[PDB]
Amino acid sequence: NQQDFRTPEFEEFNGKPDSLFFTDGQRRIDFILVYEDESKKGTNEKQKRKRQAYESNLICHGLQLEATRSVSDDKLVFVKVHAPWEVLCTYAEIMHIKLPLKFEKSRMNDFYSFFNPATRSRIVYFILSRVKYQVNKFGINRLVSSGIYKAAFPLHDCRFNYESEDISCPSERYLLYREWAHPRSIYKKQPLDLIRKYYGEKIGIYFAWLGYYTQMLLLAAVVGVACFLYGYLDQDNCTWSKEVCDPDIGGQILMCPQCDRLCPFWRLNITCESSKKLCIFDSFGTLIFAVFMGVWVTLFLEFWKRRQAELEYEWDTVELQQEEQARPEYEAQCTTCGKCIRVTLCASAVFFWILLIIASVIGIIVYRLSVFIVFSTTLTPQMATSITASIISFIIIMILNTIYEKVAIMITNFELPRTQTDYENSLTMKMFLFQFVNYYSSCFYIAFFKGKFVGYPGDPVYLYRSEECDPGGCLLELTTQLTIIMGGKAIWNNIQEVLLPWVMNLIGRYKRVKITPRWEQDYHLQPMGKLGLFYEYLEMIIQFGFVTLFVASFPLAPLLALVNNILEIRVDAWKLTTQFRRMVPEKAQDIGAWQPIMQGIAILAVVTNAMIIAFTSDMIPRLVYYWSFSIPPYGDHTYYTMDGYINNTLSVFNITDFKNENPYIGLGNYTLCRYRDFRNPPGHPQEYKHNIYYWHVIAAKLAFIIVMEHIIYSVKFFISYAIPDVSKITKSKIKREKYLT
Amino acid sequence: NQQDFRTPEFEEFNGKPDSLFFTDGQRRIDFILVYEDESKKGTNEKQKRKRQAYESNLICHGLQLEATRSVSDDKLVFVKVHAPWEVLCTYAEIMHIKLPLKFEKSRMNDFYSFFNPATRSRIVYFILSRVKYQVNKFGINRLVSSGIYKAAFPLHDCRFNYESEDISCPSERYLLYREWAHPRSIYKKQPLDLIRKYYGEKIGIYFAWLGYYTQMLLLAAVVGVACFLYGYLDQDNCTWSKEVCDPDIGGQILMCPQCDRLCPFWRLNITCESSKKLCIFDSFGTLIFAVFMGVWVTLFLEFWKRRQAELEYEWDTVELQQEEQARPEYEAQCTTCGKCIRVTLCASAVFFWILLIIASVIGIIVYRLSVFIVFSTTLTPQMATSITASIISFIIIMILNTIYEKVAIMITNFELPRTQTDYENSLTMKMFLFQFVNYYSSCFYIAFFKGKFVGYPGDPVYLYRSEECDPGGCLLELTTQLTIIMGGKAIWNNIQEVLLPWVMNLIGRYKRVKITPRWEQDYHLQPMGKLGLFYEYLEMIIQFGFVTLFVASFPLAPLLALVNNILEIRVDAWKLTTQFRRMVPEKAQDIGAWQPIMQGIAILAVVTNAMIIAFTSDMIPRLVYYWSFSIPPYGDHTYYTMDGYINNTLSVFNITDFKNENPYIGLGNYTLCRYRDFRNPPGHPQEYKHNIYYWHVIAAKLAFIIVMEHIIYSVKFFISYAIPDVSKITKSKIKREKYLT
Ligand SMILES: CCCCCCCCCC(=O)OC[C@@H](COP(=O)(O)OCC[N+](C)(C)C)OC(=O)CCCCCCCCC
Ligand SMILES: CCCCCCCCCC(=O)OC[C@@H](COP(=O)(O)OCC[N+](C)(C)C)OC(=O)CCCCCCCCC
Ligand SMILES: [Ca+2]
Ligand SMILES: [Ca+2]
Ligand SMILES: [Ca+2]
Ligand SMILES: [Ca+2]
Ligand SMILES: [Ca+2]
Ligand SMILES: [Ca+2]
Repeated sequence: NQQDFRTPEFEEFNGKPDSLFFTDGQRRIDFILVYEDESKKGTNEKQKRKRQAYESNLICHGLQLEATRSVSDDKLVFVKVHAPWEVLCTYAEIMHIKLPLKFEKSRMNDFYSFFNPATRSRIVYFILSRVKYQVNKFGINRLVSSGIYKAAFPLHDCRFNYESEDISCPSERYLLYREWAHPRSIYKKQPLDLIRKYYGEKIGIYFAWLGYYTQMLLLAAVVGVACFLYGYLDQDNCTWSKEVCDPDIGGQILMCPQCDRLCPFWRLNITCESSKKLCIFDSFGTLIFAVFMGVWVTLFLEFWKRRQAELEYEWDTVELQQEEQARPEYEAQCTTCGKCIRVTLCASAVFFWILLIIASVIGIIVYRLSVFIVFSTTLTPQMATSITASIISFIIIMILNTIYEKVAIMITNFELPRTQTDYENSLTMKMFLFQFVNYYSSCFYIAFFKGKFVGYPGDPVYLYRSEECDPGGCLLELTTQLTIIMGGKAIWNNIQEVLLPWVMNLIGRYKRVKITPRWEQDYHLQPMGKLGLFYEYLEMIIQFGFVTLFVASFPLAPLLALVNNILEIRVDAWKLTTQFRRMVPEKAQDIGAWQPIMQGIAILAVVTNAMIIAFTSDMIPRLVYYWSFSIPPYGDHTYYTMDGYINNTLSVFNITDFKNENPYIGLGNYTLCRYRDFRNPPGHPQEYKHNIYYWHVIAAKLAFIIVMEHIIYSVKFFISYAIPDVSKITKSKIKREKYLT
Repeated sequence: NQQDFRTPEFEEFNGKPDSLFFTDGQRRIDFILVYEDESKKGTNEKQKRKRQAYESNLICHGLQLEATRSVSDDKLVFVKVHAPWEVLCTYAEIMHIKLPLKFEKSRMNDFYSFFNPATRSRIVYFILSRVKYQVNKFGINRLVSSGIYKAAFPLHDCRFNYESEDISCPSERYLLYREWAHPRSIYKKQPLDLIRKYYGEKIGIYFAWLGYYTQMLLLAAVVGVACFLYGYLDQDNCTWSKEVCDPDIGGQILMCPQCDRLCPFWRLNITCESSKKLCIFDSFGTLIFAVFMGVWVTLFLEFWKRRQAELEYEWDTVELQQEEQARPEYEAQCTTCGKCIRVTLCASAVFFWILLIIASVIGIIVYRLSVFIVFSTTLTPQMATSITASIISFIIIMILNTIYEKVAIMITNFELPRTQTDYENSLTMKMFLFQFVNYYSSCFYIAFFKGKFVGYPGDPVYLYRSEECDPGGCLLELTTQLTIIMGGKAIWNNIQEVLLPWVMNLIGRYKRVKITPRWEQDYHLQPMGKLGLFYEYLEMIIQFGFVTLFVASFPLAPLLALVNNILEIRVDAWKLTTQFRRMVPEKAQDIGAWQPIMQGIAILAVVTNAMIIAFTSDMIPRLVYYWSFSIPPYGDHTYYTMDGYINNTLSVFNITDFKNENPYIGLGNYTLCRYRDFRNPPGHPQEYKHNIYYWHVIAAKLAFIIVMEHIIYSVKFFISYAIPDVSKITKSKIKREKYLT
């Protein structure tokens, strides 16, 4: 309970380059602790006065220790930590570690190299986190947080590129870099048993979920490519876009300008080329695919629950939850009624920053309104404006993402969560709320609030002059924004994931921190951090959002995400194998709070896809025209047909601007221009009021939302009721375990 | 393992009228078995050849037995079953019965009259169901099913009216009849600990759920009486019903007749009186109350989850689930692939009977259409028709209810569920599906499909001549139908619950099956059955439906259900205390499949209330008139006002019937009559087509459904997220148990 004997068989050794064992070769290295002492203001001795109080207690609890001085830094001392078999047995009786039995699997010790190095490192981390050093001081994480211990980590097995010098050691890192974690192995399956055996259940459940997500994205992408190619093969039979591109019809439709000054009266032919690709993006193929994706997200979640029950059997992820260690920052600071008011102030700060990113979207709006004029002066101006605004908004999103990463850490540190699980849950909800709003607010704007409230040419909506949409619809602008944000997020995040740990290791080598042992090799690496795969999970969840919430705009979002996921498995595996220091293995039975987040996104996606097809697509006005306004009482044709749709949908405007400016008489010499709204013609008794066709179309839009939402929610309820959550073979395996034991 | 010694210390005793102990007075009666043998075709001896094979094994497993002949029937033999302390201890070590500890509560035996008579009867029923008699024959339920044993039951404590003759015995039935189960005690609280102590966890959880449901119905009824009285106090300020009742305005509106022959052109004044009470039933009070009830059902379900976690602590309902005994009818009959096709045939028969009750509703439609003419010949005819049709449809519902009780038993017996829990789950889903459709199909018809598809006077919808609705709306017809069905179901079911076990006991006394002991007194009672409180639960769930799905029609459904529940607690408790034989206590941690059923009804109720307010109420056309058609572009008034609504909503019809009959020229000499639809006037370019006001109103109806559904579902999601499922004091009690143990 005191500091008398430390660091036994302390000697400097450098003879073996690749040895996971001690200098004697009897016992292996379960952990490495790293400190320095030899080089003010009374801080040094005081840490020496505390650090030894830890280490001696480690041998009073049974652990074997042995240090060597570092060969590069004379201050750095590497302490190898090993657990004897008796200490392993008692601290594996405390935590019910499930071992093979004669492979039947049961509690604290079973009948049968017995303990893998992964579960050995888990045992020694439990021991390292429990032992008291001292007021009451709890564990090792407080020492590493307080600058006492520089680094504590388990060792990797070998070099990832070269086979280990030991003949008895299985080169787990090398064989996991050859058959995984390498772009040479992009086609091969994932050795999920091997990656959990090397890494742990958190890493194994992330890569199992990522491989399953990629497999289901392959199905969604095949059906989406089928629907997109159905639109591409019916591209030549679209009546409305051919009528747009015809100069005898679509050329004559002279449109009103959108902004007040320095915007010309434009003919509809400049829409024409975009209109062609627009016929692929709101056809019946994207509607059928939106209904299919409403079914597919439920198949995804139900078969993930089945795969997760399969892994809860196969991997023994359901372990008894020991009482969790409190975080050191909580117990250092140590009423509850005031902590509640601190939490409310924290929530108000979070909603302040959410409203800041809303103001950033308002700034993007004002940018588009200012830059459309100068793009019309200096590939139509609105399409060029939309592509460059997508580029600029993606850059602003990536800039504000890092700033919220930092301030989300600060915001979650200001409130004090006692446990790491409560910390991660609060950070998960807060960080996802910002990433949701930050990544999808521009897309939700272009979908639901862009062009909807503009009014007619006389009396437009002034905030100044909210953005008017294209005659085809803002679906093409949404598709371009989605493609830019999704593909650029994939490319930029993969480039950052490749470079940033690699660049940090490179600058460490250049700061010079020839033959060298395993602990120095692993110490010159990047640590993952207390978060872990948080961000990894976050990224994919964002991608899931982009796949599901916005799938009615373009059906190639599963294909884009599938290409990204096929790259992402390898880039995550490569960085975790080579560039990162080895994490202690943990145990996780699910992906965490991300699964409630995904079920919430699945519920929201039905509403969002119905509102996309109704409001930002132009499928419902086309459908209503064909079925109701080409018949005799409202139209001239005898049978249902789609010709004359563009001439009979756009509304005429005589140049009568209200005197509450009158810009059109300066911008042109024309007297009548057509705009995209369904208001009455001039000279009506109710001129420029909403007409019978508008109210018919908006009733069909709302009836479509109602019918599609209720039908899809009922089909999702029936599919979730029909598919059992646990698989039949997994029930049989659990029943066979209960039968034998 | 064989039949050698049976029925020890067998003697006829009649000296003690009220003795729960044996003739010696040492040991108590845990069970009573009842058989008869002494009075063909070889059946008698064969049952004698089997019955003894049971009883001897009972003493080979340790139970003590003692029979007396009955004093009334010389054939009847009553066998008293007692468990010794050692047998109680071993079979309470098999099933982890939780006893007080020094009241801390833990497993198989604890430190401390020790076993209550309830848990003693539960132990002896476990023993009675496990012991083999014999091919393999399992337990006692097979003997009672096969006519071997006439009756097996635990004894009640005393007479319910009179205190027990024993001085040591607590008169549990009498004290539970004095402070509960008696209309004298209608105001008092429920002794929930005492009723679980006497009866078991299934009965205690039903009465805890019923008392909690009554308490929450008190809150819902107070707010509903507030909203109804707000409508009753604003009854004199309704502009539209006053305009209906005014003979200068509402008298002049001469309406078209509904059916083809023998129905007169009627003025709107005959609606007038109904219109007054109609102003209480679609006001803003019922709208505010519908939003409040969408919140209240979620508060109900969340606080039931909190009360249920409170009872899972306080009552020890979470016991280890022993492997359930298979049902005797399954194991008697004993491939699985053919059993699947039997299940599909069973499902097809169920949907055949559901479509039969749909045809019964179609017959009710044809009845109304036939009887409105003769009610117009022989209190307007449509209101008299609606009240008598509610009476006749309620009688037909009560007639078809019993028929489906019988055929649902037959349908669930045709498929073969192996376990009683799977049997009850399948019967719960099938029986609720029929009770749902049977009780609410007439109400859903009057709400959503009555008067909606009728067409204009020219070209009406012929099936013949689907029913036309009233100018105020079919909400008053729905309110009358709901009040009749709900109040009559309450009154009739309470009268049946009072009489039917009481009448069966009375006819048993009259068939004569003076001083008599406890086992004969309890044998001359009605057994509850293998179902138990199934039907009780069913009834209340139906009531819940009537409270929540249809709450927008009338706000006094919580008050009607609250009066019914205050009566229902006492009538259920009274019949279970006095008229029914004592059930063995069981263990239930929740109400069962009824809680998924209630969550489904809660989800459906939001949709149903939104569609009631939009479609079968007339609030949205009134609101659209006030906000949009009394302004200058569509109306004459300068400010928003509701006068002229009745004259400007109903549509004119010149008598131009299509020649595809022309009944109106025979039924009257009038040339123009007004009907309830929003079609264009005659002489229009689009005459009798739907107009701008119709499409405006239907767009507001669908936008109201969308806004109300999404707002209420979001508020319900936020309330379910904010309210934690387990209570804070209950977390503290569970943590204190984990702290002490
Ligand atoms: C909760 C997750 C997603 C929420 C997104 C909300 C969507 C809001 C968009 C919206 O309602 O737009 C208002 C109009 C749209 O009619 P449009 O004809 O698109 O407006 C004119 C556009 N044009 C001049 C270019 C021809 O539509 C109406 O006037 C009918 C109002 C019904 C909207 C209710 C939806 C959600 C309420 C919670
Ligand atoms: C799932 C649980 C409950 C389901 C109940 C479904 C409700 C069906 C009722 C319905 O849609 O009615 C059709 C019309 C109603 O317009 P009204 O103006 O009431 O019809 C004329 C009536 N009048 C002659 C006396 C003036 O409305 C329309 O034409 C718009 C159609 C939108 C209906 C979609 C709702 C549910 C779809 C799954
Ligand atoms: Ca990435
Ligand atoms: Ca990643
Ligand atoms: Ca499921
Ligand atoms: Ca009743
Ligand atoms: Ca009842
Ligand atoms: Ca909750």
